[PDB]
Amino acid sequence: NSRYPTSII
Amino acid sequence: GPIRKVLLLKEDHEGLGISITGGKEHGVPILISEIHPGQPADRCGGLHVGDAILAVNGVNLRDTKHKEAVTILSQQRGEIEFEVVYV
Repeated sequence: NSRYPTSII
Repeated sequence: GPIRKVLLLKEDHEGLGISITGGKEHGVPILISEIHPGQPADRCGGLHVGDAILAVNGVNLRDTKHKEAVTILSQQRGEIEFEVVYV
């Protein structure tokens, strides 16, 4: 997992 | 690094072609964590993994929460100007 949330956009 | 202005051209059936992470609630800028091959950000040539997105089309993203940034970024259409910096 990424250190913090990730969004694909 | 130096602050850069970068132009991206997106068609209406496409997304930006990036993954972003971070946000104000995490005390981290909106950061590009992925540039997806062949999609608009890759094609524009000037956006890279590790870039912080400071603004898009004049909208400051320095103090935006993660989901605020997603909404703002996904709203943009056509010829889209980014202000970015690699730290």
